[PDB]
Parts: sequence; C-alpha cells; structure tokens
Amino acid sequence: SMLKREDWYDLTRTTNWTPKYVTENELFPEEMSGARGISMEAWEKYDEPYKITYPEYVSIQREKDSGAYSIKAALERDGFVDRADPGWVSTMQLHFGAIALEEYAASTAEARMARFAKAPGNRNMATFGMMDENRHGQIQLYFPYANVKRSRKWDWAHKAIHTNEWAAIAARSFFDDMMMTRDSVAVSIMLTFAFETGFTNMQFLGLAADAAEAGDHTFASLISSIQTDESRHAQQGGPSLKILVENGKKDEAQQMVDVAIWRSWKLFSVLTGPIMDYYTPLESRNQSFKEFMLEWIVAQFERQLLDLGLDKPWYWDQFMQDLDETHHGMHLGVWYWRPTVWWDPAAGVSPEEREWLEEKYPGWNDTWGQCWDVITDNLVNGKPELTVPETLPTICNMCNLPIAHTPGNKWNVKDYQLEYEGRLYHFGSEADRWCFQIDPERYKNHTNLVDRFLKGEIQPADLAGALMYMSLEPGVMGDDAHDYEWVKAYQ
Amino acid sequence: SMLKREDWYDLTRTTNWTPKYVTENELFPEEMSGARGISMEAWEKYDEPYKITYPEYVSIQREKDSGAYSIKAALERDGFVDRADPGWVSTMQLHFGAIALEEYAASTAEARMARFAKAPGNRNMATFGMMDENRHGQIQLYFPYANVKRSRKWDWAHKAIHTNEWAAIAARSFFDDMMMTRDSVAVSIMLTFAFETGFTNMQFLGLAADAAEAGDHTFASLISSIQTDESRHAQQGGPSLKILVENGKKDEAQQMVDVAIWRSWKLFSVLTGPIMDYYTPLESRNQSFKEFMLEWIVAQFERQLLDLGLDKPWYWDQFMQDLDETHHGMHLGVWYWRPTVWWDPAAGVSPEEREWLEEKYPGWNDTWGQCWDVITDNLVNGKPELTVPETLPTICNMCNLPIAHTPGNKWNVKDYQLEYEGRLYHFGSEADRWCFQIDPERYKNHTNLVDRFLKGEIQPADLAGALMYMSLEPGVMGDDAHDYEWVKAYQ
Amino acid sequence: TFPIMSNFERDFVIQLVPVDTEDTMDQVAEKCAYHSINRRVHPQPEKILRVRRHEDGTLFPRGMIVSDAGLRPTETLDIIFMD
Amino acid sequence: TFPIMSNFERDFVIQLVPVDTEDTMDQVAEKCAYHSINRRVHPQPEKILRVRRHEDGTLFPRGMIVSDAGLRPTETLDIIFMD
Amino acid sequence: ALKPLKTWSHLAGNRRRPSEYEVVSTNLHYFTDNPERPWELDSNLPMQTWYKKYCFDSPLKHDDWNAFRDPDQLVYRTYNLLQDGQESYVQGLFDQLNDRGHDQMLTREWVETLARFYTPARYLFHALQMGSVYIHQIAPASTITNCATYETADHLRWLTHTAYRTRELANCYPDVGFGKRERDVWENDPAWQGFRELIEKALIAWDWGEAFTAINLVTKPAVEEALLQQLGSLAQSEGDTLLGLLAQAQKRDAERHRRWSSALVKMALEKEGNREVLQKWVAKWEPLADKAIEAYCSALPDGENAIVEAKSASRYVRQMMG
Amino acid sequence: ALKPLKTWSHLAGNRRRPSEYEVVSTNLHYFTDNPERPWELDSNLPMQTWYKKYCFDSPLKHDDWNAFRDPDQLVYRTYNLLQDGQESYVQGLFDQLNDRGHDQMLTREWVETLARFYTPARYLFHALQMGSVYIHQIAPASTITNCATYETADHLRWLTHTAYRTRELANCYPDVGFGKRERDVWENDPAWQGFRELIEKALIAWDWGEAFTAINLVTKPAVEEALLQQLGSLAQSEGDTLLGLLAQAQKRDAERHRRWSSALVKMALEKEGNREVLQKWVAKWEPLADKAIEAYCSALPDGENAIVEAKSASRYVRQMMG
Ligand SMILES: [Fe+3]
Ligand SMILES: [Fe+3]
Ligand SMILES: [Fe+3]
Ligand SMILES: [Fe+3]
Repeated sequence: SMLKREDWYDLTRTTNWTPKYVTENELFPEEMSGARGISMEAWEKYDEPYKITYPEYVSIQREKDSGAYSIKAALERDGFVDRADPGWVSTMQLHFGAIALEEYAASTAEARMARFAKAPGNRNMATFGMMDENRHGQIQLYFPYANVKRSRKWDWAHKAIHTNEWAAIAARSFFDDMMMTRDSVAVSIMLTFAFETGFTNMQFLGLAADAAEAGDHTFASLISSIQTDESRHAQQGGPSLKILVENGKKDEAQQMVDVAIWRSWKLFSVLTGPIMDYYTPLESRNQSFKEFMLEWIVAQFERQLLDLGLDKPWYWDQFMQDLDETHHGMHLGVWYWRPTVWWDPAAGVSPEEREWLEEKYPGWNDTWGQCWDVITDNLVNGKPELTVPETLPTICNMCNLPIAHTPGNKWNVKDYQLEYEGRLYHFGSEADRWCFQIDPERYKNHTNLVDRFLKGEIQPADLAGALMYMSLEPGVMGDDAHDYEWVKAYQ
Repeated sequence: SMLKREDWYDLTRTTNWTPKYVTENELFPEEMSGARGISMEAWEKYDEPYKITYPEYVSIQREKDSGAYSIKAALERDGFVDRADPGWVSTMQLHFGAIALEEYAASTAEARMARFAKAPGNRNMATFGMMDENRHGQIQLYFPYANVKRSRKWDWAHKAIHTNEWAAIAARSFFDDMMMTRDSVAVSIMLTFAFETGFTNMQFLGLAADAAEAGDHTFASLISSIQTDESRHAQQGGPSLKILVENGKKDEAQQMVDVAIWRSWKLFSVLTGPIMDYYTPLESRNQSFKEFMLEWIVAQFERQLLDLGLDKPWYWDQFMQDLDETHHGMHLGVWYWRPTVWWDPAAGVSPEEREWLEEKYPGWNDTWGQCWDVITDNLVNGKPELTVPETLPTICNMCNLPIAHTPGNKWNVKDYQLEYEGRLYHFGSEADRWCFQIDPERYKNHTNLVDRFLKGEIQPADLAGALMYMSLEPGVMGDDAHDYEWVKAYQ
Repeated sequence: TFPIMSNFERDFVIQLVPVDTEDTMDQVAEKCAYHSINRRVHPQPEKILRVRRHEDGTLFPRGMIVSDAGLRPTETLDIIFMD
Repeated sequence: TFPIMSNFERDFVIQLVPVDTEDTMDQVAEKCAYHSINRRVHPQPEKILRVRRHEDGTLFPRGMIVSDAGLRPTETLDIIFMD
Repeated sequence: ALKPLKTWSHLAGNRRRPSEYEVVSTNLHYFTDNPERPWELDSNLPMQTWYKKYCFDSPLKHDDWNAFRDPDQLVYRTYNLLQDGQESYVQGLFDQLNDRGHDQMLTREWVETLARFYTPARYLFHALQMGSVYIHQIAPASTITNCATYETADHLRWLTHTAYRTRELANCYPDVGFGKRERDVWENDPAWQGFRELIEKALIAWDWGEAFTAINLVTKPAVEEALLQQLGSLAQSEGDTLLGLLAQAQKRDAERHRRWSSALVKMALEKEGNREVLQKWVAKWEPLADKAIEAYCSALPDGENAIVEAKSASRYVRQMMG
Repeated sequence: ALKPLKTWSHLAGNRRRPSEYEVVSTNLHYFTDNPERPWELDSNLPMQTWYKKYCFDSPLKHDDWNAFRDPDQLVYRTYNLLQDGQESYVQGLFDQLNDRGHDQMLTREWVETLARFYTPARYLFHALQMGSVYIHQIAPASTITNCATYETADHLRWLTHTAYRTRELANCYPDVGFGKRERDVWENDPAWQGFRELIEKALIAWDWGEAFTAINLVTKPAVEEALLQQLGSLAQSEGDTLLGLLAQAQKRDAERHRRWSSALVKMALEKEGNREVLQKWVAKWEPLADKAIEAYCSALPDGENAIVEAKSASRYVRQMMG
C-alpha cells in the first residue's frame, strides 16, 4: 500500500537547519535572499496552497507533453500556417520572439528562489517552477522551429532576445528588472504574484481560445498545455506577501507590487492590446482589450490585494483610464514603425473594424481615427512613403517603449521628464517616472535605443544604420500584414 | 542490464507439449484447429516475421492511445463534424456502422487462433491480435459516441450490426464466413492474409489521407493509429499458407485464398468504391477507385501469391474488368435505395463530377450516365417520387448484395442462377456462384432479405413493413447527402 | 401471384416484380416497365417490350400467359425492346 | 546641431527631431512639421505653428533662436497651432 | 423523425451518464441476437452447432448476461496504462537485480529447485492463456468476454516473464539445461502431473460455464497458490528476492481475475438453480485440483505445510463467493 | 531579402541536421551577450556585479562555453519519460514491499541505524538540491545550465524518497522519533559533521567553476559513495532489501550527473591552464570530503573498510576525468 500525500508531505519541506560552519548571512546573502530581517523561524510559516510531489510531477508532465507533441505531429503536414490569416501568423511570430527565451530565463528566476529563499516550501515549489519554465522555453522553441523554412521571421523565436531590436530591449528591460536582478522574495512577489498570477494565467487562457477560433489547434494545444502549469509556480508570491505583511514590511511589499503591476501593464499594452483590437479578425473578436482587462485582470487584482491586506496601487484610477488609450498608441506606433519589428503588424482600420473600434471605445474615430485618416488618404493617393518614418520616436527610460497617447480632437500626449544628476530622462507616464525615482540607482546609467543613437553608438547614425544595429534586414523587417488589402475599401 | 529480445524470444513460443491425459484430437478439435493432418511438429515450423513481446506491446500501445485520445479531446469543441462536407459526414457514419462491432468480433476470430492453432507462434501473435481488435472495436465506439447528440445515425455505430438492415446482413455474411465460423488455420488465411494484409492495410492508409484532406484530423488520427496495429496481426496467414503449401495442401490453400479475396472484393465494391468515386468532393480526389485498386491492391496480391508458391485466382481477369463497373452499380443501387441505409448517399453526378468520371472510366456517360440522365430529368422536372423505389432489388445469395452491372448503351446485367435441392438461388457473378457450389452446406439454408420477404417473414409484406423489419425510421433513413443541391446545375 | 426477377434492358439492376399467373407476357412487361422506364431507362415507343427467360434466352410470345411459361418461382426474365 | 523631442499638436507620439542651434522657432516648427503634418496630422493653413517648452508651458516667440532658448539637450517641445 | 439521444440507445435511461467502460464494452456480441442461427450462414455448420451447444445450452443461466459489469471496469486504454506501470516495475527489478548480480548469489540447491519447480511453469501459464482465451470466444456477453481478454493478456505476461528469466538463468548456469529441459519436466516429473492432468482435462471443457468454473474457479486458484504463493514464499526464504517479488507482482493480476470471477458468480446467484450448477462443477473439478496441489507442493521443501496452506487458500476463494 | 534557413541561424552549417536536444537547448542565455552589462538595467546593480565576478571572471575559461553538449542529451520531455519509468519502479517497490510487511521484519538494531544514518539524509540531499540549483543560475551556457536543472530535480527526487520512507518508518516504529529527530542528528551527531561542514562551506563557493568542482566533482562523489554505495550495501547485508534497492535506483541518477560532469571537465581541458585551475580547487575541497567520509563511515559497521572503499571510489571518479 501507499501512504496518502498529506501524511508525509511536510517532511519534504522540513529542510531548514541552523548553519554552524558558515554564518546564516553567508549562506543566504541578503542581496540574493531578501529575507528583510525576518527570521528563519518566521519564513517557515510559508505554506503554499497547491501541493505537488516529484512522482506526481513527472507523471502528470509526461502526459502533458505526450499530448501536446502528439497534437503537433498529427497536424504538421496539414500546413495550417500557410493558409492562416496573416494577422494570426504575425501574432505567433511576435509571441515566440518575445517570449521563448524569457520563459527559459524564468527558470533562472525560479532557481534564484530555489537556492536563496529561507522558506523551505518556497525552495521546493521553485524547483518545480524551474522545471516548468524549462519546459516552456523548450516547447516554445520546438514548436516554431517547424516553420523556419517558411520565413526568416521564425528564426527570431530564438534570435530576438539576442538583438538590440527595440521590442527585444523593452522585453529584457521588463524581465531583467522583475525577475533576473531581484532577491528571492522580490522575485516571488514581482514575477509569480504580479506578473504570472496577475496577467499571464488569464492571458494564456484567452490566447488559446483565440488560437482555436483562428483554426490553429497546434498553437491552441501548446498554449493551453503551458497554461495548466502556471498556477503550480505562480502561487509562490501570495505566501511571501503574507509573511511580509504579518511581519513589519507591508510598505516594502506594497511598493514591490505597485512597481511590478505597472511594468507588467506596460508590456501587456504593447504585446497584447494591439493583438486583440487590431490583429484578430473582426468576426473573431469576443471582447475588446479593455473589456478583457476589466473582466479578467483588474477585478482579480483588487480581490487578491484585499485578501492580502494590501491597497490598490496609487495609480489605479489612471490605469483604468489608460485602458481606453495606451494600447491604441502602441498599435499605431508599431504599425507606423513596422520595418523595425520582426512580424507584420495588421493595420486593422477598415470601415467595419473602425465601427467596431467606435463601439468599444467611443471617441476613437475623432482621436485615433484622425491619424489613421491621414495614413489612409496617403495610401489611397499613392504616397506610401509618408506612411513609414524618417525618425525615431522618443523612448521611455523605464519601460523602453514610445511615449504616445491620445491624438486628434482630444490631444493629450505628455512626457513626464526628469532631470537627474545632469541627465534628462523621458517617461511615458507618471507611474513610469515614479518607478525610476523610488530606485534611481537601479536604472540610472541604462541607455535606451534613442540615448544610444544620440551618444554616437549607432553608426552610420541614420535609419539604415539603426536597422542594422537592431539586426533587421529585408525579409524580417515588418510591413502591413494584409499587404494593404484594406486600402481597397477606401479606393 | 537487460537481455536483447532475440536472445530469449523463442522461449515465449516454446509452448507445445504432447498431451497424455486427453488426446491431441480432443485438445485441438479439427473443426476448430484446422491442422489438416499436418503434424504438431510440422506446425512448429511457423515463424512470424514481425516479433513483439508483452512489455513492448503495452508500452507502444499505451503511447498510441495517449496520442489518439489526446488529438480527439483537443479538437472536440471545434465541432468540425458540423461544418464537414456532408459526403464526409456520411462516409464516417457508414464506416462506424459497418465496422465497429465487426472489429470487436475480430477479437473472437483472433481468440479462435489463440486457442486452437497448433503453431505456438500463431497462438501468441493471435493473443496480441485479440488485444488489437479489442482496441479497434472500443476506440471506434468511443469516437462516434461524441456525435450521438447530432443525429440518431451515429447510434448506428453501435446499433447497425444488431439489425436486419441489408448492408448489416451483407457485412455479417462476410465476416461470419471469413472469420467467425472457420477453423484456426482458415481464419489465419481468410482474415489475416486475404482481407487484412490484402485490403484493409492499404485501405486505411488511403482513408486517413482522405480524412486529412477533408479537414478531419480527429478521424485522420484515429484511422492512422489503428492502421499501425494491422501488420502485427495481419502477418499471421503468410506462415500458415507456407506450411500448407510445403505439406500436401496447396489446393486447399489456393481455394481458401480464392474465396476470401473474392468476398473481400465484393464488400470493398460497396463500402469503399462509391466513397472514393462519388462521396469524396471532386477537388479532393487523388485517384479513382480503379486506380487505387490497381496500384495498391492488385499488384501486391500477385506479389504475395507468387512468393508463396500460389496462383492468381481463376477469376482474376474478370476481377480486373469489374474494376470499371461493379462499384458504379453498388453506388447507384445505394443512392437509388437510399432510405434503406443509415447514412445519406452522395449522388456525385454533377457536370464537373461527370467529366471526372468520364476520364477515369471512358464509357461512363453512355452506360451509367444513362440511368443518371433519367434520374436527373425527374428531379429537374419535379418528379422526385420516381427517384426512390417501390420494389426490392434482387439480392445475391452469396454476398447479400444487389445484382447490378453495366446499363445503358452497353447493357450487360446478368444473373448466375442456380437450382440446388429444389430452391433457385441468385448470384451476382460467376465467382459468387462458385463460392456456393464448392461448399453448398455452408450456405444452403441461409435466406437473404428478398428470400425472407417472399417467405412471409417480413410483415406487413410491403416496403414500409420491410423498413421496420430493418429497424429503419425517419431520422436515420438515408436521402441525398447534398439535399439535391447538384440538381441546380441542371436547373 | 407469382414472383419473378426483372432484368430490364438498359437498366443496371435486377429487381423483384410480382406478376400474376394469369398475366400475358405483355402484361408482365408492363409490370416490369413500371420499375424501370422513366426511372432509370428512357421510353422507346418505336419498340415493343418482349419477355425472355434469362437462363437460356428463350423468347416467350406476347400472348403466352405466366401459368403456361414453366417458370420457377423467382425465375429471372429479361425484358427487352423489340419490333 | 541639437536634439529635441517634438510633441506635435494632434499627433499621438513624441519624436526625436534634430534642429540647429541657429534655427528660429519658426524653422524648428518646420523641421518638426515634417514628421507629423501630412503623416498623421492634417495641415491647418489658417494657423501658425508655435513652439512651447513642454515642461512648463513657456511660449517661445517665432523669431527666437534655439541658441537663446535655454534648452536641455533632448528637451521636449510642444508644437502647437496658433494665429 | 427520431430525435438524437444523449447516449447509445441500449443505455438510454441509465439515470447517471454512462462511463467510458459502458460506452465501449456493452452489448457488443451479435451472435446472441438469433440463438437458432448465431452466424449469418447455413444453420447446420459445425460452428453454429458449437455455439448452440456450448454457449446457448449451458445449464448456467441468466436472462440478461449483458448486464454483467467488470468491477475493475477495465478497457483497453486503462489496461495498457495499468500494465505499462506494472511492467516498468518488473522490468526495473529485472534490470536492477541483474546489475547487482542477484542470480550469481543463489545457492546451487536453489538453482536446481528453480529448474524443477519454476521454469517449467512456461507450459502451465501458456495452458492458462489458452484456457482463458477459450472463455473469451464462447462467453455470452461482451463484458464477460472482455474480462477474459485482459486475463488472457495477463497469462501471456506471466509466460513472458518466465521465458525471460529462463534465459537469464541459462546464461548464469548453462549446465543446468534451463530452456532445454522444461518440456520433459512438465511431461514426466511427478510434481507436475497433477497440474498437467488438471489443465489438459479443463482445456476440453467446452461449455462456457464449465470452462469458467474449471479454469477460473478451480484451476487458477490452485495454480496461483502453488506457484505464486508457496513457491514465491519459499523463494524469498531461500534468498531469491527476484522471484519473491516477481510472484507477488503476478499475484496482483491473479487478484484481479478473482475479482471479476467473483462478480460473475454473484450475478449468476441471482437466478435460482445456478449455485447448485456451479457447486456441481466445482465438485467435479476440485479433486483434480487437490491432486495438483498435492503432487507439486509435497515435492517442495516443507511440502506437507505447503499443501495444507495451498488447499485452504484456494478453497477460501470459492467460499467467499458463496 | 534574407532567405529561410533549414535550422536556427546559430546552428546553420552543422552538416547533420540538428537534434531536438540542440534545437531546444543551445545558446539560450542572453546575459552573456554583454559582459560589461549582463542585465538590461544600470550596470552597477548588485546582480550585475554578482554575475561579472562569479560567472565572467571565473578562472575556469573557455571561448565558447555554448559548444558544451550533455552526453545524455536530456531535454525536459525525455527527462520526464525516463524518470516516470524509474519512479514507476521505485513506487512499485515501496508499494509491494509495504504489502509484504518488509519494515516489520527489520531488526531493532538496524532500525536504529536507519534513524542515525539514513533518515537525516533529507538535509544532505536538500543541501545538494540547493548546490546544484545554484550552479544552474550562474553557469555560462544554457546547455551547462540544463544539466544542473535536471540534476536539481534528481536531488529533489532523492529528498522526496527519503521523506516518504521516513514517514513509513515512523508509522512502523513510532517510538524511534523518525521525522522528529533528524534535524538534531544532522546538526549534532559527529557522524554527520564532516558532511555538514563540507556542504555548508561548498554552498558559499559562488564562482561557477568552483561551485561545479565543489558540488559535482568533490561533494557529490563523497555523498554518493557514503550514503548510496556503503549504506546501501550495508542495508542489503542487514536484511533491508528496500533501501538496498532504493540506493541503487538513486545511484543511476548519480551516474548520470557524473557523465555530464566528466563531459564538462573534458571540454575545459581543451584550454591550457584549466586542468591546473580544476586541480587546485579539487585540492582545496578534497580534505573536507575526506573528513566527511571519515566521520560518517567510521561510525558504520565495519567502518574502517567503508572509509577505504568510499575514498578510492570517489577519487576514482576524478581520476578518470584527468
Ligand atoms: Fe512559463
Ligand atoms: Fe511561469
Ligand atoms: Fe482491426
Ligand atoms: Fe485487424
């Protein structure tokens, strides 16, 4: 007979001991552990709600991969990717380039907690997390690899995070700050609670639904499989936050959650927002990005924070407002600067789409629609050259994204500048500037793509030189997803 | 360390012994074993070419089902079946009704050889065969069960072989004769060599390709998985035939192969022929049924027979000729008598299809096309009532199929009648009549649906009474697959 | 009441057609025609429908009655266009 | 040669626009307009383009030159339609 | 028009939604549709007569044998999942004990006991494989047939373990005749003659209910108690940890077979007269099973005690079924 | 326009088509792209300094650590396939030996040896888990990191077996303090003080190459020889067949770790000066490993022989690597 898990589970996390031959501070260096003066004894109160043991892990995860790899092999010769909507193809190319190597780097962020957390339940759950992100980084390479012969853009599943392309820099900026350069306890909070529990758990459910709706059962099966792994490790920050709050550290905990949720939001506004509102074909749009955010993200955050004894971040109301705006700017920026990305952005501004946008966002046509009006006229009137740029946008020094906001009849674009030790910094929002000011030594001497351009680091110092610096050449440089097919509706 | 399979494999089939407490004829009754005066010692020369041991079996077959059931679950909510071509839907309904319970009965035919074969390698391979058909009968119930709420026709995956519907009777007639009422050695020859090696191994490859072409990846994955099991057990008749030929029994062996290949062909001409030439949409037709037969069936038979020291059946030339004809009759018969089946036959005679038929079969339009001309005029001219029958066709007393052949400008329909002990029998071919005459006590007192009708066994003795006797009611009774959409091309 | 099997000229299938022992060959052909002409075979009104025994090719005269034809129940009969 | 960031009225994005230390505000607005008017913003020829410092809202006169404006490198400037 | 159902027509009105087991296992034999002509051919063929005599005319009677349900609910998919886990275990034992050098540590005397009492069991387990695959093909319900299908596969599994170990033994002790001598032992050694007589006679009991009783109710518990229980215990005490573990692993299959055999007897006892029919068959076969146990176990170490324990453990199986 | 490639750009021109292992494992760390600023933030953050000092400045040098290839070629998919088979084996042993009553048959004296020498190993195996997961996060190539990932999972597997058995022991012998006493044994018993000093010091060796040497080249072979080899042999001779088998099962993981450790040292020896760098670290750590083996094995039955064999078997691991 076998024991019941509950009868022996605790012995798997009865693993703390009092060091003698080295000191506790030596064994758990504060810059790595982040124990914050809270004793080993008080960290041992850490109790993860979802429990799993090694034998269960290997058995369940063996079946997951049997399934997902089976689906892939069955559907491979069907060549769906060749007849998929090109906004769908672009959604996948963006997904893989932005995420595959950051999934893999997340296994290091899990390894940080596995070695350095004082809570023994955290160290074991992080060992399972480290395994999970290993899976994710690998399967999100194996899957796009199938397509390398279709387009060099699929090479960017591996290449992207090795480049200075601006979206890559913006992705490393986010991940390196949230998960790679923080102590174990901060990683548990910023990565697993704010980003994974807070955003990607529901994002992936949505994305698998969109994939299935697009007719892409390989990618739907991939994403849905990865998603089932998330909560096993995303659970780790909730317990850490409880211990910080119960001990003397609620403000420290509040501040980490505030920073992490804002930075996550900014990444989401460029990587997810445009996809939902513009790349997904109109007849497949279940709800708007704003609607998705309110139903599946924002409410859940308030619930989590309440239950933990924390407050809504100071910027919450502003954040709610920005659901009407920010991603429309990130979309227009990415489409306008399309040769600077490795996928083809879908303009998404046909008459039919524009009336959808107007319902989902009253005011769209007379703000966003204004810029799109001009763009559309130029394409109708044979001046495509005025639909691509001849300069760089201003980049935020926190999130490494263009500073953009409401245009047209309610113009409201602002720069939250800051002069600090003789340098002038630019910020796309009040929250972005604040993330800098609460910890300036963490960001001070970083330079964004614009900073580098202005400093002489991009040579030839012209647009062509900037493209080469970003590793982009014809064949991967983006262009309109539907090859301007939507222009025919306007003549 | 583990041994190499080859080092211990023989001990798994070193299992014959000399009985003492019962006699050899008692332990292996001749009506069950069919050892044909060939000694236990000479049967032990049996050597199956493909070897497998229990541990390998359970491991490989566990992975097969993990895969196939995974594909099914992933694609289930997509509801492909609701938007599939209705000729595709009908192909599946026919497949499942005709085959699911006959797959399961094949496990009994394998069990016959497992108990009664004197060749110990045959008894073990038949135990693996018995398992394989168990799988096939089960998975071909689990899969269509998904659809029971879409149509009562899906109930016939289970119900069909429990009815006196004429295609069901024709299927039991075939399977009961080939595999359920023959001695072990005859089963190895008639089932595994002639039918499984000879027809279904390649048929299933074709069918999985057609499914994938139709966009049905669930059914493609099902069929392709089942197909990989076939050769493990289909191999069993080749060795039996070698032993019969090497001993004094080549004529007995020739006669079993002749009967089995003819009966298989007849089933194939009604269950597969019409599907390839008429139900599969024109733009998805890779080759004709005749072309498929010549490339993948007929050549392979000649090769197998040559290598075994056997001859081409006496009817081979006639069989080659019938590739131009027989299935066109079975199609027209099934479409004309469509309320008497549980799927919707696809007429398949549009202008475009009719020019395809003319290329694949020169002469079609002026023979087959004649009957279809009349049918088409009646539908164009609002006389649909003349496109359904008011009588029964004559049924063959061997294969239990309508006696049908070339119509129109080269009329060549013949009945190979036989008077035997005061009864007049009807036969659709010279070979059918011969299968009867070489073994009349095996078929004598069987009555086909027409015989029963004429004897008073179907009451009320009218068409409506015949439908009820066949368990058919509105909702399952067939009609035109495309709801006569093809008639609009003719007005 | 007597069952025969009708193999109708230019049709593709043999069919069961009950006839009467009192029918003439002409009235048998009529009964058969019902299940083939305008179904699947076009009329030929320049022609006369004849009955022959399928097995041996014996032509029955138009007026000959079933009772006198020496048919086995369920005998197959060709129904052919002649003048 | 002097970098500024152009926040052009009715555009959606701030952009890098190199200007010259000898440019007048009028010539700065010209240089900015190039990256916005007819791109993304419609002309307004009933209007005059003015330059104001984004940070504090200070309006620079049309003829004032960059050299005299007291700008930090990379300073953000609003380019607004006036009469 | 006939409206779509939620389940198969034969299961419609089951209250609770049918399990996968019920969906793929029930009401699948069609030979039972027409007891006067089981198969779709002339009614006087030898196979029609075989099934009327040995399936339909069996004195073991029930009006709905299709109501039978395997208590383990095995289907092909769950059989292979279960047995791939169990084979990972046995094959690990084989691999790791060879590693190890387990066979090299057995005594000469035990090695000789293996040649006599262990390796010839390849014949007996294959005879059981044949026994249970005969039940398969003559049982009157698909759910009874499927229990016999998976049991047949298990008896093949036991034969296969025995074949593998016989080779490993022959490699270790090439002078003993492992692999070469077992047929002569099975055919000529007094220790195996009780079993061989029992199984040869049981293999010609063609009535489905008699076949079930003779193989599953009588022969198998005697085989399992002698060869798995008593020999396995002896192996363990003699230093043979592999066989001690192997036999216990195989007994897990045997316990499964007893579970479905017990469910079936249970169902049979719903009808008056069936207990007496089963007790009469048990009384015919029981004395040969005694002879079997007696001859085999008396020849083992501490033989008399083995006999007494094998006898009561096997009788207990039937006792607990009524 | 750039034309599509047959494989990833970094593998283009490999002659033979890349394996799944190469496709999903190679050239994945991006912190190594910019050694002056590993992470995409201010260059003076503590983590930037940690990686420059302990990854980039290590005296163990190579110009292309990305060329490293795991000789077992493990990927996540094949790790879980392999280890689900091995866990079916171990979990079968646990299940079937409990069945069985194996623990009830151990002597009182052996039970006390388990409390002292077996169950406290939950601390040591977790300390190894921590050791190897530190190597993970500071190694300079993704293929070196992945070997450490799967090794970490293995050390968690060993901890988990030990946790399970500790409960089963406590259930069988509730008066012994299984589950309750191990921390005090690990912290205070002379037999464990060599190991505890060794692993506590090794856990603060932050240089990636030193961490690798201290954990994989020195500490692990000492732990594996004392706790798996010598204790497992003793278990077997003392009647504890479960632990005898469990330890051999775990040693299969340990042999895997040595295989990749050996491949890496091999690669390091391609560069002049690396052997001396590795031998100097080995010479620093070797005496603490001696102390470890000495203290633990001297306290076992036939202690002096255990010490001699543990010492040469562990030295032999390093010897065979040059
Ligand atoms: Fe992940
Ligand atoms: Fe994650
Ligand atoms: Fe099959
Ligand atoms: Fe088959």
